[PDB]
Amino acid sequence: AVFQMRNVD
Amino acid sequence: SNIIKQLEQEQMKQDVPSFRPGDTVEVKVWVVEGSKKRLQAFEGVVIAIRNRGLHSAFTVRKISNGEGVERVFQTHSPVVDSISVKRRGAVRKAKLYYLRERTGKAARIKERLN
Amino acid sequence: MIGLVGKKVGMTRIFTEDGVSIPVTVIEVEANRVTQVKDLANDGYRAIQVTTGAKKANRVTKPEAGHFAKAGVEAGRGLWEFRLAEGEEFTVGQSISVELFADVKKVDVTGTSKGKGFAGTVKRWNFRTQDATHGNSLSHRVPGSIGQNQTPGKVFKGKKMAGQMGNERVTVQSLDVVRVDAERNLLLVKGAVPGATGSDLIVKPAVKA
Amino acid sequence: MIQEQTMLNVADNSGARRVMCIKVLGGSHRRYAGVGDIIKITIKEAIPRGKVKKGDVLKAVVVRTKKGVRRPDGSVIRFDGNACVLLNNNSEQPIGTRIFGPVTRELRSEKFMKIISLAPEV
Amino acid sequence: AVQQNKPTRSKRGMRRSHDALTAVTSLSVDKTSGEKHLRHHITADGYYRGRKVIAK
Amino acid sequence: MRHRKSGRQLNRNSSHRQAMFRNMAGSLVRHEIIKTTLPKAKELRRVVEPLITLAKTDSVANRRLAFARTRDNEIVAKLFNELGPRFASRAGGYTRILKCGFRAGDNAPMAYIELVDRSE
RNA sequence: CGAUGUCGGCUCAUCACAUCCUGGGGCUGAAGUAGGUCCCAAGGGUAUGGCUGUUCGCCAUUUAAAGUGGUACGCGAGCUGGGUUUAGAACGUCGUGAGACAGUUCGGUCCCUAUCUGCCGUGGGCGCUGGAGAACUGAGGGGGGCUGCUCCUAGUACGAGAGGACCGGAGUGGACGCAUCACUGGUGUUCGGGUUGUCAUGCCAAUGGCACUGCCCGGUAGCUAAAUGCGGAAGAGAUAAGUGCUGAAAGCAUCUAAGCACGAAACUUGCCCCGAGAUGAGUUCUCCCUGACCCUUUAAGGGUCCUGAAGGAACGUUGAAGACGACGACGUUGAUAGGCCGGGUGUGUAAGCGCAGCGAUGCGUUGAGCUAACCGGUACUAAUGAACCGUGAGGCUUAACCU
RNA sequence: AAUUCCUUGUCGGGUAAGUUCCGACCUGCACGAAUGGCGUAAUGAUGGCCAGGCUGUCUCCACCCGAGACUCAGUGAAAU
RNA sequence: ACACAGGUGGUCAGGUAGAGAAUACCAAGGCGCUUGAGAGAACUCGGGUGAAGGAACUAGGCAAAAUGGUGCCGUAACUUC
RNA sequence: AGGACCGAACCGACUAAUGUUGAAAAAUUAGCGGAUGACUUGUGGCUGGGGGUGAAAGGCCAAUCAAACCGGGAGAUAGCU
Ligand SMILES: CC[C@H]1OC(=O)[C@H](C)[C@@H](O[C@H]2C[C@@](C)(OC)[C@@H](O)[C@H](C)O2)[C@H](C)[C@@H](O[C@@H]2O[C@H](C)C[C@H](N(C)C)[C@H]2O)[C@](C)(O)C[C@@H](C)C(=O)[C@H](C)[C@@H](O)[C@]1(C)O
Repeated sequence: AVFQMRNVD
Repeated sequence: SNIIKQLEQEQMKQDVPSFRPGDTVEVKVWVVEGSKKRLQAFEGVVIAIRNRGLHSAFTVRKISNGEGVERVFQTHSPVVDSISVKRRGAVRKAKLYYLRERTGKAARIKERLN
Repeated sequence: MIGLVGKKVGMTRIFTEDGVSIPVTVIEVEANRVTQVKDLANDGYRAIQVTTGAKKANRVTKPEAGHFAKAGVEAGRGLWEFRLAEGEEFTVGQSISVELFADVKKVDVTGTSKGKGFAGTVKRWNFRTQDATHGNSLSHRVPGSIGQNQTPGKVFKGKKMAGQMGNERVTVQSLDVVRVDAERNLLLVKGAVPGATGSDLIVKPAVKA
Repeated sequence: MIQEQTMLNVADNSGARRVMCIKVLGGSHRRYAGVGDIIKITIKEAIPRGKVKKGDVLKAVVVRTKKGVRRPDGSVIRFDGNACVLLNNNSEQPIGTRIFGPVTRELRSEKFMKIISLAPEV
Repeated sequence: AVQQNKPTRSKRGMRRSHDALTAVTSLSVDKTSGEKHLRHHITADGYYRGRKVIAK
Repeated sequence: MRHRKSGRQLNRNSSHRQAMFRNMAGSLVRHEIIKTTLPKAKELRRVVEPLITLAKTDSVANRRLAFARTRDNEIVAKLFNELGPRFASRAGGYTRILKCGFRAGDNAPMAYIELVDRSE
């Protein structure tokens, strides 16, 4: 599945 | 067990008339008025009998001045006095909670007449 | 003064002339007998050991049966100790009765609480349940947080948590007494008392004023 | 068993019709109230010629509860619906000249004597 | 929810210490046939407390 | 926490308990002896025996009250007409438990159950 | 930066005192009531809502008061995803433009079965120096510690009036904790009845299956609060701030330097629970065991035969005890469980028959039938006689006794 | 104001109390007429607000019915 | 990648109730789904009911609850009628 | 008569729970939208990688798309770990 998303802290 | 039941039966009164649920039944009630202990009447159709030996008690609804007023009474309590049956009657199902919603003409009960 | 062993029979009520209904719990109390008198000499402190009831003659162990034999009397179902009031001086084998409760006025009723078994934090410490909805998942009656972070970094000792409930010694204080029927060995203490029906009890005079 | 945000029928000819228990007076972190405990209430509805108008807020005493009032014998006097008399906010005493319905015996407490003086039942 | 390190075989064995089985050692001779059988259990031949039952 | 409760859920819904015991009770009657798991047999003892107590006295109504249970005319026919009188004066103890080792299929506690007489 | 999840809310807290309330005082521009300010004191307690994602804040109304902070601005291997903080889009503004804006708006997957430490519980093993059954002593540790209102004193002290106590006593609530089912109620898919559609029992009649327990109306035991009993203390010990007595240094003065007396919800006890693995393993009571020969490195040595006791365990029936263990009770000289008999309780007029009616239905039989988990009795059944574990007098040294 | 920084603009309505909502004022940081302005019946798994009914969403959880968790037997992993 | 709660076009259309191929119970016919036996703790999942209050919960009436059929009476602002 | 209404098949996937090393590399359950049409679907062709197609999300083009996959230049380069 791994997915994606992002890490905008 | 037996020690309990023997203790309970001794306090029980032996002068309680039988009555079918749904019958109109006056319930005299002794009460303090801040001084004098005047008795007061409380007539009303029974809706829920609950026999539990010495712990036995019965609800008595009374539709007065608008909204009705239910009042439970212990069978063996000192506070209660005479329990005369002012009106013979009969209904199926000993419980009568459904009458709580019913009002006016819906509150009718036919006489047992036997 | 000294307490006496009792036995719960079942909660009832005693009607009064004023019409007030006061709940009571029936507690049979067969007369106690002093199997042995503890003292500062041989035992290092003054006290009395007592027993009541009728244990089966076959099931009693010999090591116990000889301990009852020293008293010269048939074995009870169990054994219980009571501290002396210092001014008291009881002979061994004396048949202490329920009549002593005629003047006690108020008494504590020691007993073992009902076994609730293993239980969650909610049943045991009355913790409120979390949200039943609003996106909630796998969390309702759960304790949730139980600590801080790196500081301590350990759960505190004595922390309120889910576990065994009931089945332990307890004593409600200053219960009122009503009737003292020596003829039936009755002890009608006011209100509810700890313990399952038929369970052993230990009634003592209240320390409270 | 009155609590916060609870609608109540008016128990007297104060001209109010429907009310609501915004707050429960008498002690910290208090929840339930009833029997005869004081509760400040907003007036959500009133008849046009009544002494009170809509949106008014004042203390009022409960007179009836669905839960009913308990008695030492174990008997309880349940009622079909909740009701309350509108006491003056400044110094008790009912505003209405007539309290409808059977007030309970527990009201017997000096200050409530004016209320129980009316309504012949109980 | 997972080990940070690998446990010693000793630590595993201490965990295995309670896993040991215990023989019931409750066998009893039949009153009649005399064959051994578990207490409060009928014999494979169907005898029980010396009376004949089952017979299968 | 149970406390003074009786009977056992036996990992089954009550609708199934109203049927499986209903059939097994007849199965115990048809052969006067059956093999079953012990806890289930202890449940069965409270099932079959009352039917026998109902069978102690013949009447038109009791045949139908028996008919409401077991749902087999062949079983109730054995009732009253045969099983009824045979116990006679005896009160209770209509059947007995006899454990017979553990089942090979999953170490299940097997236990035979049977009538006091057995005459077939 | 070969990853330390980032505001708030929910839940759960713990510590500090620069103390919000309660307590003890000083001073007052402190009459009293009620305040100002400062010292001592962390035992306990220390709001619900409306708006906003908000902490905060304002407002409405309580309260004896609605403390200030630390704890990764506590707490996402506990929860929430509204905020912020991706990928869609639009408005305002900026740029020729793609785009951008701690500008705004709508929408947007929150993973992990506990190895160790820690904690809440519950056992196995061993030791405590012969073994075993109970009663324990309490070193130590935890829990509990809140407070209004009203009355008496007293409409007295005080004060012009108005108002209105200090000390002490009595009663009754709010919040919290524990226990309980007797009442008042809830649950009660294992109890009874009503009724819908359909199937089945050959059919009339009567029942059962299924449809969320078909939909319900009730309702035993049990559990449980919303229901009802109790709990905070009093007392004592030593103190903090404080009030002093005597009294010099310093002819006086001074609570202190010698000495002496008072003094708080804090401290030590009292109150409740755990508790001798308290290895510093303690006491007391009671019970059981009083046989014959070799070997070896000759001793707290290794074995054989004869013996197997108290008691325990295992098994079975089990329990208002229980996740599993454990714990309580019962096991044929016997009520442990089931059944059974009687009773109670719930359901409220069974089935069948007869009568009345064209009929659906009603009446009589009849408060009848059916009754789970209740209560009192009953050995009908199931708990078999045994065997198993555990032994055969229990170290050395010293002292006190055996009159 | 899907646009307003100041800002929770001010006033009025709704509520016991309304940084949201409705109406209006215009002091429009930085609306505007086919990069369309304004209005609009009907339509909408659209945004915001109010109310009736309804309710365990909550005050506060309580009990019961099933599936796991637990024990026994058979087979037998995982990240690390 | 599996003896996998997924995906796969057309044709055949019983009885009763019902508007119906909805849905419930059944015929013909096919199945009880390849681990079970127990115990009746928390906690979790799928459900039932709950006294008093009825949105006081919450970012938000989220989720549950509730409304539900046919015949008839009757039905506003507004409108492109 | 209708890109008309309610509502199955069929198609679509708005909310919420469960699931998150699942039964399933996006499902199930309880509700939902469309359902005579700009409908859905069977069968067989057409558009081939800076190209295709797109009621436009830079989505999709065999579970991968701000430039598919396979082989080759290629042991590309890397001042970096
Ligand atoms: C289905 C199972 C998946 O889990 C999730 O969906 C949860 C819900 C994600 O959080 C989702 C949702 C969210 C909001 O986290 C909750 C977001 O922050 C991240 C980026 O993705 C996880 C756990 C993320 O980790 C997060 O990575 C962050 C960069 C740091 C964070 N850590 C420091 C604490 C860590 O938890 C991240 C990146 O997906 C993990 C990597 C390794 C994966 O891609 C793995 C293969 C995932 O497919 C998964 C774990 O199998």
